[PDB]
Amino acid sequence: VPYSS
Amino acid sequence: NQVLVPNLNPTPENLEVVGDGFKITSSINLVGEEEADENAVNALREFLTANNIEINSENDPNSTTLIIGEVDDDIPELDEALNGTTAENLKEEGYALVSNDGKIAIEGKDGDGTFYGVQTFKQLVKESNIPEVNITDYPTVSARGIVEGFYGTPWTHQDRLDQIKFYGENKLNTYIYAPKDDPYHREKWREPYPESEMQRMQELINASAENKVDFVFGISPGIDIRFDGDAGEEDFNHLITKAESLYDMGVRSFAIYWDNIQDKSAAKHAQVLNRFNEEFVKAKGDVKPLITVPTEYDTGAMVSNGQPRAYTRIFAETVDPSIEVMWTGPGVVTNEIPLSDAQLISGIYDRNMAVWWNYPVTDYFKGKLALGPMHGLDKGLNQYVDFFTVNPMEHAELSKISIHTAADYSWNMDNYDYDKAWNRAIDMLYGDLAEDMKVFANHSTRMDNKTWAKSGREDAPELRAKMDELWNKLSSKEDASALIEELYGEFARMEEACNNLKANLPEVALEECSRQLDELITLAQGDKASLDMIVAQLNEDTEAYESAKEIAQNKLNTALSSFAVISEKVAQSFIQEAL
Ligand SMILES: *[C@@H]1O[C@H](CO)[C@@H](O)[C@H](O)[C@H]1NC(C)=O
Repeated sequence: VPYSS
Repeated sequence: NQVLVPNLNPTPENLEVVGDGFKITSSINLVGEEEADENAVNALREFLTANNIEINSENDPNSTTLIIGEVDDDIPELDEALNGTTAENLKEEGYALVSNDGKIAIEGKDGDGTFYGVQTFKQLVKESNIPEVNITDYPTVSARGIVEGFYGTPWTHQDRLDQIKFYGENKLNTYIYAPKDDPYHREKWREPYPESEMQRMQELINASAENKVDFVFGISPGIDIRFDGDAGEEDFNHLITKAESLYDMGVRSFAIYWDNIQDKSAAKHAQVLNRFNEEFVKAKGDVKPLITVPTEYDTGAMVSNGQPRAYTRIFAETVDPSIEVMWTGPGVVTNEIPLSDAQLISGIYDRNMAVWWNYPVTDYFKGKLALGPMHGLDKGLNQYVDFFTVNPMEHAELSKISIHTAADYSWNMDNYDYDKAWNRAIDMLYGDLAEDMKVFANHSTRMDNKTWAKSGREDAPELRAKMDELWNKLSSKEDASALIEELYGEFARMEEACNNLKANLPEVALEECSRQLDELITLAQGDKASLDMIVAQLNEDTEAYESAKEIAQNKLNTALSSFAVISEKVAQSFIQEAL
């Protein structure tokens, strides 16, 4: 996943 | 007659107008340049050359005189020019600046300070006119700047060099190199940069030093690092080798990052950090405190019922007090860092914290531009925070708006007015196009992915207020035609500004926001049809209503399938409300 989740 | 003080960024702590101002002569006497900071003098030399001001070979008493130096230089002619004002008692990076009676004196508390005195000087001068002022100035937060730590296409070499100039000019002193998708940063952290990347790093390090920016070389080995036995040695030695080859090009700040990884071995993370701090940072002697970010790095992930989670407690217990520790606030991307959240986290860590502020980063919602000011960060934050960095967009140019305000907030924290800062950011950056850029940008300040990520000033709040008022007036049947006309004007204006931006923005800005310019023009047209709907319903003209309804649905349909996202809760939502 290309973000912070 | 008089010369006004122009827009300055950051806001100097103390500034007094002491005279009418004066015009600086064709050529000036420069004094102190031999002992003064090499970078301050070069900065000053470039500005003089760019503005056709020559430096005299031999003192001419009929010419402006500019004296420059640090406290720790023995230059009496400078102390005479400051007229009893001094940088001696200021914190590091502070400076004094005085222009009166045809003399400009700049005295830095240190070299960084002298460079910053030159920056302010540069902002004060317009067409050779300078006001006469007495300034003493210094930063609230001692580390201020940017972490390039987003997911997505890293900034280019040309982007970074231009950013570093921009930081220098706005007294930001920190740039952390940590892009998630640089393979040698993270995915393949063990591997050396190739010769040519090393040459690009060298240029970056040089430009950083030139602009008084601490280039921080980050590394994120948490994906697959081994902590125990011979594998632990070997993997630790890979950190040392990597850091050493950046030390060897001139890097003096380092960061080891543990965010967004499956392994939650707190003690082992903190042990890697401490070992590196002893064997590298302290051994070298001229290296700045080590920076880190723990695997739990927002309050929600760090704290449970006022009391730290297992990871955090162990990390904090072990991580050496000298190490800088970053956290993002109450969430990864959140409205606020209240003073009490800082107090809480600084409590657990028992040190002043560092903020990794995830705005204007947009890697989690790429269709929207985050173009607002620093917003929601408490003005007393300096009490628990001594290190402040923003995470910008993968779009370097338009990040400049938000970063400009970051410079103001971290330099002079308690004076910070987000709306005034935001206006100043756009005025200073956009020149002739400022007023239009404000119209557009004003719709693109709020970030909301509808789940975990929410931050930023609300989109065009004054316009929402008018929209809200209109619905109230219609449902309580009051005469709305004054509001209606006012609203036609705003929507027309959005369209006109956006069409002017499209025609006139230089390529470097235009290629970052052209899709969102089309989006807002579309929505403005749908808001206009939305009003035509309101009017037709009032006038009982079904023909004209069905016709405006179709148009309004056609604009909304375009916007909903756009990649571009803008003004969701204002321009967009107005069409939805009217439908
Ligand atoms: C997670 O959050 C942001 C937003 O997606 C991301 O850019 C960053 O790399 C991650 N880490 C931290 C510490 O915010």
